[PDB]
Amino acid sequence: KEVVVSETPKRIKGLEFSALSAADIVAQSEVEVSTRDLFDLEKDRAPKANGALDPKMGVSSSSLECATCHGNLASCHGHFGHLKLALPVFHIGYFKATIQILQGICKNCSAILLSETDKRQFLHELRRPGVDNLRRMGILKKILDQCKKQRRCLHCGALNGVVKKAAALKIIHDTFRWVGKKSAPEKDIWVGEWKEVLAHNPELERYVKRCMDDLNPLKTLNLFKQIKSADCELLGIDATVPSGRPETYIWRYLPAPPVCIRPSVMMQDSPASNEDDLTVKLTEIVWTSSLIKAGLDKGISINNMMEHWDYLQLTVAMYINSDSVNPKPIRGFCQRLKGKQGRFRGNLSGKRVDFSGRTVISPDPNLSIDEVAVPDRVAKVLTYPEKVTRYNRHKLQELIVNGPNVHPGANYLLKRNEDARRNLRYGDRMKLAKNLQIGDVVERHLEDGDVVLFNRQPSLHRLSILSHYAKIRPWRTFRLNECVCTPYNADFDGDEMNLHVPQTEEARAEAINLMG
Amino acid sequence: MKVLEERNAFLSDYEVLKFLTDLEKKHLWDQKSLAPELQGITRNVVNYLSINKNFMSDESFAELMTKLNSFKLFKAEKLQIVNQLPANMVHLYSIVEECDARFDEKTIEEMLEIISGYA
Amino acid sequence: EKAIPKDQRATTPYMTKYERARILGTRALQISMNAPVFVDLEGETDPLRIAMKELAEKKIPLVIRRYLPDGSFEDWSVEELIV
Amino acid sequence: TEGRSRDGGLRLGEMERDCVIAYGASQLLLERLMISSDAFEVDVCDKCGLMGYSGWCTTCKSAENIIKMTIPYAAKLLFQELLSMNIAPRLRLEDIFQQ
Amino acid sequence: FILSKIADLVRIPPDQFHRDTISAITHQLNNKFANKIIPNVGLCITIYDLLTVEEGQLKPGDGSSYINVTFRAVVFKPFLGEIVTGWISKCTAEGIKVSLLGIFDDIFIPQNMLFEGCYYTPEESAWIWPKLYFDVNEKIRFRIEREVFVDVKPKSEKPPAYALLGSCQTDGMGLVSWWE
Amino acid sequence: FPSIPLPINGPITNKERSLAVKYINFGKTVKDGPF
Amino acid sequence: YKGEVLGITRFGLSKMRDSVLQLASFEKTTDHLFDAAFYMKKDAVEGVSECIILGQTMSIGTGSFKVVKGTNISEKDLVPKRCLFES
Amino acid sequence: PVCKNCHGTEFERDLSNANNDLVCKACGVVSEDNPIVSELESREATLNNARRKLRAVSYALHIPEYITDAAFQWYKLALANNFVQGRRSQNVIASCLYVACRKEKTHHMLIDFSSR
Amino acid sequence: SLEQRTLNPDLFLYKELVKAHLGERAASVIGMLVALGRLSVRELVEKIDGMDVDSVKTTLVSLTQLRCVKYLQETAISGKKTTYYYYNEEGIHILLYSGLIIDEIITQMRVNDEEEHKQLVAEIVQNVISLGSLTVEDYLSSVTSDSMKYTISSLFVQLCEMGYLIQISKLHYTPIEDLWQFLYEKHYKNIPRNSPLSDLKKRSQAKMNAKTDFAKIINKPNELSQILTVDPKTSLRIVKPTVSLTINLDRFMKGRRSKQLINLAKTRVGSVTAQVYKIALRLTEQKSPKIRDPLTQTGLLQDLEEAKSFQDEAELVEEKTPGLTFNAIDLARHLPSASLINSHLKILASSNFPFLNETKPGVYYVPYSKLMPVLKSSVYEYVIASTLGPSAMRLSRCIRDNKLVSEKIINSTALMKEKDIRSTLASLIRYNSVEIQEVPRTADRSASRAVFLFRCKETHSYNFMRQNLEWNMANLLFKKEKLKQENSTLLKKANRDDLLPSELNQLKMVNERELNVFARLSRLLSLWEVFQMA
Ligand SMILES: [Zn+2]
Ligand SMILES: [Zn+2]
Ligand SMILES: [Zn+2]
Ligand SMILES: [Zn+2]
Repeated sequence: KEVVVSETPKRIKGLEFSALSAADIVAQSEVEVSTRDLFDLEKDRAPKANGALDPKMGVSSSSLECATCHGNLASCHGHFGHLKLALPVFHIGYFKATIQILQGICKNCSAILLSETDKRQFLHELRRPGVDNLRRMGILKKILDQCKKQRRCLHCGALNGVVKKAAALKIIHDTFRWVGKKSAPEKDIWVGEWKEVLAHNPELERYVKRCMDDLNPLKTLNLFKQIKSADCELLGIDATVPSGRPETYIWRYLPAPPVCIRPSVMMQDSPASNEDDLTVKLTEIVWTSSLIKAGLDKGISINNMMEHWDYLQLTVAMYINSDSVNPKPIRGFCQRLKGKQGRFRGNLSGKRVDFSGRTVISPDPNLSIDEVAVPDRVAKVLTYPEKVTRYNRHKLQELIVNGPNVHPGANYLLKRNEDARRNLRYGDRMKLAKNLQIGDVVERHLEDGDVVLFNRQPSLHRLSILSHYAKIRPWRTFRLNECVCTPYNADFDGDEMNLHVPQTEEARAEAINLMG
Repeated sequence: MKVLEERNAFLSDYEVLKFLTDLEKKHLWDQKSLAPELQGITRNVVNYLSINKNFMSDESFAELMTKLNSFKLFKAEKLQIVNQLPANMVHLYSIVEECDARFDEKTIEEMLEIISGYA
Repeated sequence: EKAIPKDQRATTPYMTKYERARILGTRALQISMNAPVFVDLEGETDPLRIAMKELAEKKIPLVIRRYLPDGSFEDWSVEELIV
Repeated sequence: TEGRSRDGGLRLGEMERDCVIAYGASQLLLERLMISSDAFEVDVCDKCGLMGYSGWCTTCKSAENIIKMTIPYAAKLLFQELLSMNIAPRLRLEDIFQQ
Repeated sequence: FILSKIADLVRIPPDQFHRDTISAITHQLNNKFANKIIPNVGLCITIYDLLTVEEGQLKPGDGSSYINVTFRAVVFKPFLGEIVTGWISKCTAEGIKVSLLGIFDDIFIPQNMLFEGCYYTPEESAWIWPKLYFDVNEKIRFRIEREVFVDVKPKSEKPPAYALLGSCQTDGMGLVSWWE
Repeated sequence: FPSIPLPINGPITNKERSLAVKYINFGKTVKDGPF
Repeated sequence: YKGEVLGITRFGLSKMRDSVLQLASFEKTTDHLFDAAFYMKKDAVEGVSECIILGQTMSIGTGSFKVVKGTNISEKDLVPKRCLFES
Repeated sequence: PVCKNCHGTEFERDLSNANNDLVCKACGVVSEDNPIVSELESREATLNNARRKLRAVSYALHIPEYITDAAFQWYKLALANNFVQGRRSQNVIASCLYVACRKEKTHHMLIDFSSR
Repeated sequence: SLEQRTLNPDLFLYKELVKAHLGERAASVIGMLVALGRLSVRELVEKIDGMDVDSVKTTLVSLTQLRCVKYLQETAISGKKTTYYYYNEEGIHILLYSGLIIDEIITQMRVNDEEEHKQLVAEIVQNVISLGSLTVEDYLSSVTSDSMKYTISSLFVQLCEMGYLIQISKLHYTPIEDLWQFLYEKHYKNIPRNSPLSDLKKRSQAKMNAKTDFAKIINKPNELSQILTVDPKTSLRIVKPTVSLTINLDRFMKGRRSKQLINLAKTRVGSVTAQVYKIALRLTEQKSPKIRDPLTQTGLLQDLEEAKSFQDEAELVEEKTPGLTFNAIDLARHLPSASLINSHLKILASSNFPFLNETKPGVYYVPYSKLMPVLKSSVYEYVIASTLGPSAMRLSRCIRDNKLVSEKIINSTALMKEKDIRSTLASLIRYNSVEIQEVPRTADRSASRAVFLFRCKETHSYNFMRQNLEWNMANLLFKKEKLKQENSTLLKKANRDDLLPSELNQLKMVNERELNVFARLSRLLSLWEVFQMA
């Protein structure tokens, strides 16, 4: 029930980007993968305890069941997991976008290297309604140079030099910029601090000039934790949003993607599955962060655990993008989204279609322009959905009794109450032919007069694709008329092409009146 | 789906039967075809409210109701006493508040013969 | 920003290529959805072919709303255009 | 699946994709790129708009503001893989009608 | 018995083009709204009339014509003290299951404004009275204080949609034949 | 679920018990006043 | 049309038109998306290479206008049935 | 496994027209469309060495590997049944070979083991 | 509650203060100014949504009266007058320290006993600022026509001339930097062209004129020469009745600083000298060096030749101020014995904590500039010993005096075993009392081929502490309002009467537990306010 439901269809006005917070990672996750090993020694069919291809994280097989949403393979849309690091590391993708925002702040009070009336001028060029991304990123070049042309901060006067890379994937801040004025309190304490260790082990005297303060992810997170929200708009970040802190721009937590993205493919070279590189890189992540978590708790050497945390720093910097291996190389996220026909060209821009067929082409004078002659053997393969009306009822009642053995028949059907389809070669047809509820769709074969397009594989221009009429012919090749070879620049020397068929009614009309 | 006004107007219970009997009329001979889901519900509105009235002209209904709402401002109870225990004043004692200390005249007997004359 | 009547009707009076390809695409699937026809059909199938014949007598019960790029309306009945 | 022994289904590539817009056809371009190939139905949440599963939101767990629509499956995996690293594709909707 | 001006969009399949404009709009809004509760408003039974109608727009993927339309419908919202001479067909041992027969039966009203000798007797009676008894299938007077409208769906009968608050505080409450 | 509390966990002393009454009437003047 | 000579290169497309998922279809993908998600940008979808990824109506060609069904009705039968408001 | 109309238990994959659909012969309703093709450590270490030793003399005596693979499970159960402790490691596995040599009914004797 | 513990700077503290005790519509707008910085109304309504443009001004006058924001007017040559609106950070601290002022009136005005204004003088603070501003005509025009008002009116000149009742003006309601600009431009337009020599010094010629103007104009509200009316009839002395005044935080925060210092004495001496120190501490409270240092807030603090001058003169002011250098002779008459006044003060110079340590012989005074850094170093090391192990207290002091400590000398200087210090040091990197210094002995800074060096870094340790406590304040404030959400139907019944016998139990157990919240917050707020001495 006695309750109404009503919802309009909707449209997309435009996607917008963000980086979600580390509290959102556990907010959308439901499982946790603390343990390491994928296959328990129960010798079961799906041995997965906690930290593996988890059955309520998703499903990567046809014989299993996704315990969260439901289903075997089609109902599951995948569900997310999460990780918890022992201590955070940098983000490899934002590694450029975290060092540019480090050059602007102070290194002691963590305030933007600007004066009060100066920064009030800069955001005035943000508040006007005319701002493009051309000039948004243009005026942000000036805000960084003024902070880099400003040596000492405003809140505690601390001198700040320059920070840049150490070429692994770590950055150092060159804090000392003296011209001739060595009489600075920080430098005098610096030699006063350094002289205490010169008494012991004085062989490090050639290492004094190279010695310099570093910025590990554990210092920089609390450095990013002090800086306020009122001044975020000057350096790229916006306020008023939950994830608007810069604290969420290095890896502290990591989500686990569903197993649909990383399918457990069975190559059938053995009864074992060739498990992909996506899981075993993730498996080394949770194993390394486990021993570092337990290592400092039990108590191990600093010089021992620092290379583990640096190995884990390089580990996450490979799971996303494998360019930073600095050596058969592992495939990563970046290593498959770009490239020649990895994505975006063979998966997004150019896809693969159903209802096609590729044989050779053959000349014929006797058929007309605008019509391709159709081989009959593929005419009983490629079909077309046809809704029933009172106008075509007598024809479709005659058509359905032919079946998929003579040419002018059907292959399948879909009744208005039926859900998926019904086959025609199984079961009685004539008793099934007598009912024919008008509100449904039938699946007839092709015939003369239908709308078929045709292409050339070297597509030089727009006239490399044209839509034609049809006529079924009892031979095994594509017969075309003599004039139409010129735009296809074809030669009948052993080449071949495919033909496509649309399966709506508005495309059946649109192909004639635009590419006829 | 946007509700513009929740309480747009008020309508008497006569038109609850009057317009709906016209909807029962052009309705494929209801109630006598013995020899959707909505048509049972609409008829359940027809039969239940009419029996309480039974067990007519709207011009007669308007004349007595114009005499009923003699109040200064608080009148809204003049619509609810149309089918709620007619010819009874101990029920009118329980309908509207502070009328036991305000109606102590021949009005409540004048309202009695209107309500009893309706039944 | 609103409806613009026939006084300020300052575009082409002509049924374009994209118009005639659009109205046939939106007509013929309604014929498959059991819409009643308006033309004296013969014994005839392929609801596109009855739809292109209905165009000959201009018996389409539709109207096209041309949008101006400043967000302005402009209406055109399907009989008003010629081809 | 690419391959004649792999039961075929041929790639309509990008160089052929641009010629359709050169005809200006706007519906079989939609039909032959997701309807004939890659149709998939996703329910999406409205506010903090990301996908959910069969009937849930699981990011504001009330499962009320849910919009039934459809996308390419190849688009469905697209903003799932970029969600694996710290990228939030915040989705914003309008109705088609009432211009 | 009161009107509620609302707005909504409506669809039509292309096979009802033989019918005129309004009578198909009436039909397609009926089975959407027939005996349906509204979130936080009430239960509109029948569309009363049509206020204004706009022009039919088309989805390019569907081909049908979709129309937004504003109108009001009839809905009963009696009063917050309204006398209702309803019936009953159920009794339980913690309150009373006063439900108006014929229309809706999702109503449990308590007895929270009565005297102190009120309990349950499992001998056909509500309780023993200090007084002609009342039973099912008869005109029983009961009024209304409050109502509770919630719209929650906690996925993981007591329908919490349309629930009313009633009492029997004064005399004559329990049977209309106690008076008149 | 988290460990290591702060060491300020004490029953309230009458030296500051009247001090805590000065808060609850303070907002009662403001909220029940104009705003 | 934007004031300056600029190529059709990576350097030439970073200033001509900025639309981040269309730029994902070009050579360098990852460098265009992090800084965009760092800036938390907002682009409406109107590109012909943009509408095909999401799968909605392309705005060019025969998808510019939209089709309206005439309702062939007026106010001559759109009167209320309101009667006996209060008496 | 169960139809929704006839509830049949027999399903037949039709490959006549290269659609590879799943359908029963009783009523003819399809089951599924668009098929989705699949495109201790000390106990571990003491068998990793024992794996090397099984492979050693099998290369010497030209033993085909479906015995050496089969003989490892004969060693695996007696590993659990405490047969290995105390006895010499070289002695026990050569006895484990001749079990599978006898079960496979080969020409291989027993003194060919002990002479090496 | 992992949602709350992540996304919250001091904005989650500042938004909830007006969400605690005020209407709801102002908690939205106060979050906008802190997040965005500064903005006028003409761009405010574009940022928020759900509040009309005059409903903004209807909301904005609420915290205008309570002095919770501070405005600035700037007009353009082409445009009209634009009123940029800033945030007030100290007017909202009044809502934080709201109860503590009532315990400050009593503990500092001890001349009276068993008075009949004990209930009244606790209400005047609730009268002076819960209304917002306050003038003399507001309380005399109350329901009491006289009721001995002349006793009460003469009671407040005792209560105003001790301080923290400074007449409000534009200076209290405008921030510190937007005043300094146009007065520096006033002195700069006082020096025109036709002085071309040393033009870098001529830019500073207005700046020397700005320094004397800054101390002058900040003393104008502190100037007590015009806050009083000498009345020839019916009285002897009275404040001027046409004075609009509120509280001043300055003497309270110096007075709150004064209570903080003596708590070190009770740790560092017994019960006799701490009682001796308490009396002489009180006399210097009304005229004390400023805690917030308005000179150092925003200005030429980037260059050390000016940044030194903010304490070179300030030490000379604190040394050469007459109103604190007591003779140690007047102390005996204030104690309820000049040898014992000198003998019990001799322990104050003998300790290595510089209070009453340096002086001219015969006169005695407590230094300030070299004392408050020792108090901040003292309490946090004790907090390390309080909430975690005392072995870290040994290690915090070991790295403190030993600059650039190594991993070998840490077992040479401090004496513990090897396995326990890993279980103690590793929690101090997590909480940032220790830091890391690396020496690259191989190429490209190899992590395994490197040894690691430590540091105290006496600035970053205390910045982490401040926001750790600013969140913990609002975390307990978050558990206040949520308890008022449930059980609200009988708290509404608890406010409609001015009686179910079992319902009253569910009102007391919720009321005893929130009584612990204010007490722990008062214990918490004292630990945080030590580190605002910057
Ligand atoms: Zn699931
Ligand atoms: Zn600094
Ligand atoms: Zn959402
Ligand atoms: Zn079956």
